[PDB]
Amino acid sequence: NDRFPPLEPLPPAAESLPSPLPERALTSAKLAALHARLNLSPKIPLQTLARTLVDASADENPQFNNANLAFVGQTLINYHIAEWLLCKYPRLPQGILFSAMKAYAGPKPLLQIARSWGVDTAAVPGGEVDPGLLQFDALKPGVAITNFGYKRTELAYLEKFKWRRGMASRVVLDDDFGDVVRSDVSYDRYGNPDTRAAAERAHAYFVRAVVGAIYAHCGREAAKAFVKAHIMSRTLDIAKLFEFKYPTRELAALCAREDFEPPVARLLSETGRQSRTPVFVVGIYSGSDKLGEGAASSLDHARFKAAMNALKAWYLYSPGENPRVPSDMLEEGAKPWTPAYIDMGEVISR
Amino acid sequence: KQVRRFIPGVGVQDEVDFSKVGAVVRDGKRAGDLGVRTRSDWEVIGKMKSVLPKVKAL
Amino acid sequence: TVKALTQISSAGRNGVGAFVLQCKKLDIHYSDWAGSSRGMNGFIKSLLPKFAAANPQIEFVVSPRPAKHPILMGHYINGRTKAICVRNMEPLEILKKAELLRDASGEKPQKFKKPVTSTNPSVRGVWSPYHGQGMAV
Amino acid sequence: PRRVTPVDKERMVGRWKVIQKELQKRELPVLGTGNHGKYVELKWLGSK
Amino acid sequence: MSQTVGATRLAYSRVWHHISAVTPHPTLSTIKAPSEAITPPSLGRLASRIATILMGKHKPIWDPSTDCGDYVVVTNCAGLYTTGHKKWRKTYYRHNTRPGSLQAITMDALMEKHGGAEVLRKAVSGMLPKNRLRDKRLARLKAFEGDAHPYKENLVRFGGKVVGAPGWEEAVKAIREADMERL
Amino acid sequence: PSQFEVTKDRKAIKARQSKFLSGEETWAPGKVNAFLNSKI
Amino acid sequence: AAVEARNEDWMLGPLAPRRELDEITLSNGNFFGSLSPTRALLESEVSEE
Amino acid sequence: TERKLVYKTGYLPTSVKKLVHLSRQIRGKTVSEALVQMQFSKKKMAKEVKTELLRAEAKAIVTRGMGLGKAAAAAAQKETGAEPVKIQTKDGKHLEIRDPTRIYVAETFVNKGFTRGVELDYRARGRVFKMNKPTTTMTVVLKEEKTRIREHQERVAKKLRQGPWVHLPDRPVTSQRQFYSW
Amino acid sequence: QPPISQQVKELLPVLAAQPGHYTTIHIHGKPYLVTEGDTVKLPFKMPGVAPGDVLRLNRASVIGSRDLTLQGAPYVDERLFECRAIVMGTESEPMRVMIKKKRRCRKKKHVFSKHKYTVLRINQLKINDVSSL
Amino acid sequence: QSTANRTKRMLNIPPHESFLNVPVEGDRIIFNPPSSEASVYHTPFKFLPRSDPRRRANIYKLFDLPPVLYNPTKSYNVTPEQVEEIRELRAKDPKKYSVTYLSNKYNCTKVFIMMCTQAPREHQEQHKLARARTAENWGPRRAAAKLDARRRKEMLHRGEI
RNA sequence: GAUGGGGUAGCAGAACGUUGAGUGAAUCUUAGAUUUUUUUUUUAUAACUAAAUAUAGAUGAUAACUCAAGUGAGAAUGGU
Ligand SMILES: [K+]
Ligand SMILES: [Mg+2]
Ligand SMILES: [Mg+2]
Ligand SMILES: [Mg+2]
Ligand SMILES: [Mg+2]
Repeated sequence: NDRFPPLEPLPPAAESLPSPLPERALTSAKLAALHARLNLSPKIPLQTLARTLVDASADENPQFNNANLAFVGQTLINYHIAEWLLCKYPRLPQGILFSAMKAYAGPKPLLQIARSWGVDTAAVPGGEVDPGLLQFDALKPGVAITNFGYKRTELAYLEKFKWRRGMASRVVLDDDFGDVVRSDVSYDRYGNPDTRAAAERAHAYFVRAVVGAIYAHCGREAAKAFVKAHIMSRTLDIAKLFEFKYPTRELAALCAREDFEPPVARLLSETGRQSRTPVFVVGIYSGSDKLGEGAASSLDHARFKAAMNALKAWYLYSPGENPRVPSDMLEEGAKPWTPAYIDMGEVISR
Repeated sequence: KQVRRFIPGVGVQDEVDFSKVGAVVRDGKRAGDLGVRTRSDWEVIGKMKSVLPKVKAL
Repeated sequence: TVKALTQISSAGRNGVGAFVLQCKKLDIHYSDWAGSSRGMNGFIKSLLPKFAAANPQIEFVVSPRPAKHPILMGHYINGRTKAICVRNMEPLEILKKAELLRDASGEKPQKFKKPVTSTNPSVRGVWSPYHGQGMAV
Repeated sequence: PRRVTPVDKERMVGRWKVIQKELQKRELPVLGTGNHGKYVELKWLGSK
Repeated sequence: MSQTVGATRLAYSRVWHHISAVTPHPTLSTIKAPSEAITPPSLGRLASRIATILMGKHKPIWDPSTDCGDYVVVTNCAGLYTTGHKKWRKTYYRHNTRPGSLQAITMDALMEKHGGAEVLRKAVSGMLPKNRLRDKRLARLKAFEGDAHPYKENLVRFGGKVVGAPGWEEAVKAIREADMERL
Repeated sequence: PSQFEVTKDRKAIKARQSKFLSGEETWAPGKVNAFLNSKI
Repeated sequence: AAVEARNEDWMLGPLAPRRELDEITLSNGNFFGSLSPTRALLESEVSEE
Repeated sequence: TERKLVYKTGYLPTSVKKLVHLSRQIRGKTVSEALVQMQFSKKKMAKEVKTELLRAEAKAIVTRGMGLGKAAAAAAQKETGAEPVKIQTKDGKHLEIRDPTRIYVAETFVNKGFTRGVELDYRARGRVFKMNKPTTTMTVVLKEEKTRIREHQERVAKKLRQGPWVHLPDRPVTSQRQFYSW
Repeated sequence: QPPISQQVKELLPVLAAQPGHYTTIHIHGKPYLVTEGDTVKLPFKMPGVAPGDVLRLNRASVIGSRDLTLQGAPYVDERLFECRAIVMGTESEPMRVMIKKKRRCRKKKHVFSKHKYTVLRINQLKINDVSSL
Repeated sequence: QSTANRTKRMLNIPPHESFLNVPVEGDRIIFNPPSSEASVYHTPFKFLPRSDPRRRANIYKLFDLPPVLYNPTKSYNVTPEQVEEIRELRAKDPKKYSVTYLSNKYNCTKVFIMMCTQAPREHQEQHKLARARTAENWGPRRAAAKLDARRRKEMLHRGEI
């Protein structure tokens, strides 16, 4: 009214648009602060950083939306992480290589990366909101980013009748993280487990787009440094992603494959036998060498725990903490490439 | 390495990296004098629609 | 047979690889009628223009608030907020308080107990009686 | 230029336009007390 | 904080140590020469070493509040070593609060009823902190008169050799050499 | 309380209790507790 | 009583009590939704002012 | 989802220290079990608590619509041969709830009201003391058996969430030193 | 500059090759055992540092791994290692009140204390290759 | 104690003996093998690729085995023809020719008999019910102690124990 | 790279708070003034942020400076 003039001058036909106009991004203090917070180069204008916040659920148009920036960005993150993970841990099983990829570039960590940048989400997408807010519609689930994975013919039978899928096929048919492909309005309601996932998906697409926008404007090297700084800088204990079934059987198959003599469990030290909380320290030996050590309260648990540590040591072998990656060659002249160790695959046993 | 700092007595003192060594303190009565990126600087960057990274870099 | 657990995600370490200033917004509420806002009005005219230019990663929002003391309310990335009442303070005192909001984090104040805080394991594992030379009572 | 009220913040977030519809749908006042009058039960009894 | 981030399981585990009250102790003996004169650890000098184990003060993670103590099996308590004429001249007193009811008994008369293990429990008890953990710690002192005890399988071992046995030290050095064959 | 004479309001709530328990009538939420615009 | 009756309706929803079938309030002896003769006829003497 | 009735009784001519023991006897019991204990109690206020507990149940059924599914519930038990629900109260008492709509005494406390009167105690040496005749009220919170079946499932889930007992727990070393002691 | 010992020149590559490394830095003489990624909370307000400054620590008494430990007599030579931190702002404590009082004296004198603390973040801890030295 | 500083001194523990022999007039590197459990990132030399140059003599070299606990032996006493008899008997009378009877008859491990043959579905469901009826006679104290033994075995394989 | 730092009787300086008053026919308030609470932050006997509950347009509240005091209570076998 007369006492309360509008704070932001906007035309009358602005609350109906799916998202704010491009020129609106040049007068918001949230974007200019979000641009300087991430130390983005001046090559990336504010109109491009404003397009990385408009999800595909708030605007259906191919342009004005984050759908195509998120795709190009997802490819860079998923690629730079995979090559770094294989060069660091060249023996990781395929199953754990998907959970480690998902632990770094998955929707969950990206959601924490988006929240670590001070990005506030918008209530409902509209042209009136300032472009500095992540705007999406969690109610609409008809949004899906194009993935290189294909749909499985037995998907219907897979979920209903619990058909077997297999790991070797997930590299081609499934998505990058091994997941299966294709797995008025009243706001008087509460949050839903689907909206919780849709909101998380929106944050993930924004972080990917920021890497895609950096690539288009600043080039390849700038994008790699961004992924290396914000995503790869995170810490993850890969040893905790291991779940074993009959480890003793797997260790025997490993020793049999590598020609190591049969493993023998030996009681290194013990105390408090015939007590409530005994301790049995057992070490599995291949001849004279000591493969793994395990200390538990039960004689059997100590032998199982020791077998897992022997397997973890094999799969978690790392040539170096900061190893060279194949991508270092395509850039400016660097040292000649040296062949990297290539493991022969995880052990399959009974 | 220091970051951009505003000194009340002197003025804004730009970031300096002593590893590659420069304490430049720009004082004035207009945003342009301070040496920071203003709204006008952000509008000339948004009108450079022809700039593009070289294909080899991309 | 190794099965991967899909309930563990990486943890971010601000300052490693990249640094993000926690203070993402700063509200500056003044009053044209209140006498206690005399210094804040001077800080907004002589010290805020330069303090806002030196911190381009902070969203400054200056809005009036008549019939109320002036406050500096900073919003942080972790969702928490810190508000400081600068009633009857001189301009340079407002800048010393605005510097406290920038250098501070949203975390609640805590007593000094331990200097170092680590999430990575020990380079030398924790002491174990059974992995040593033995002890004879 | 003026004080930022809870209504202005809702507009920035986008929620305001959603509130206008629900309040108008339920015939509730938007930025007013409505056409209802003040409490007159005690007034009619001679309350001072 | 890294130094204490890890598995603390085995640091808080209860170790079952063993010592004989008759075996000469070159460290806890006051006669250090000649080799044939080295005596066993006296009552109070053995008790002071045991009270340190019951408190877990020999560990680098010791905390007075946490009960990080260990077990101690003391054998051959019938031949408990004592100097002077303590055995027949030291008196233990007891009162029940009722005037007249003072009970006195000599060390030798207290070793005829409850053996030498009771004389050792009284010494270790008075060397422990007087608090709510004194009875838990003192309960982990399993003292026996002879060489027989039910914890011959609980005693800490290294390579099958009980600590204090003839060849336990060599069995420990052999396990640490194989430990060095790793990055 | 046990000696207070039962008024007409307490004699009416004892007949309703026998009608609901028996099954003649079916209980339904009140509609005149308050005149809200939401009507929910 | 209406400040508390409007909060139970909003909250209880389908379980809202049938207050009209409740006993009288011993404070005044009025049934639910009923006034008193002195307050329905306005027979209470008022001041000269 | 859960019905509830908070009923404040009338002014009883007794004290809190006398009626407190009668409100703790009916706590947790069903309205039926409580009415059988007040009919056979030697206390003079058990007859007043029995009439005030029948009024609460009359309002719990007419206004809140509690305990109106016995006929429907009895069917599933016998017509379909269903296994009734077995729960355990917070105190540990085991129950077998065949009718989830059965009314029971969830909470109950006693408050003190106005002073009934004042009697004068004339002692020796011409001394007079005022004796206050007390007057207390009781408040009972009647709920259905669905509240007890829900509170039990929560307690069972809270016990299955604390994990099992491990032999060698990883207790923390809560002391920092700028060196390694091992 | 004094040449490094030959015994240190043959075992440093073995020390840097192991998986993990720790160091005991000395700020104003006080030690702090840290690792790459740790967050040091100094018990004082470092003057002249803003959130975002990068420091270069040069006084390290011990740089060691699991089995190998490099100890300098006064300190380890700066050329062998490289440690850097980054200022993460300053933090404060809850105001604690001390009441100074004597028996049979009504006066209770109050002391209000609220100190600030600078928070660092060890972002780099690497052992240099000394083949050239 | 009165203050936090006094509590720190009473709870003091000195550093290891090796860290007390500080050098003089130079820097040195000492061999300090800690008395602790090594992690899984210290790969043994047997698991290192031949190309990896990090393989090297023990650090000690730069300056009998313990008792057996489990040494199994594999035996193959069942010929292919005997595997067809196992499938006939098991499917003919699953109650008389249990996996224990056939395990003893053919001198085999009870597991192997199940690898080559399985009992009929009806007999299997009868086995799951027998154990289910035994799990309903347990009280609340024994049914919770058995559920912990099943979770401690699942936590062990997840690296949590 | 200023100097100084316990305190009774006692002396001295500097401030906060409370009640009323002037500027005040002023300022602000259903876009929520005021709400004995809780909560948050700030060198902090004080105020402030937010939340919850209720509903006032002045017989409401109030910054700042100033004026005047029936102005600050674990202590009087104190009084109600
Ligand atoms: K309030
Ligand atoms: Mg008389
Ligand atoms: Mg002094
Ligand atoms: Mg008094
Ligand atoms: Mg009195």
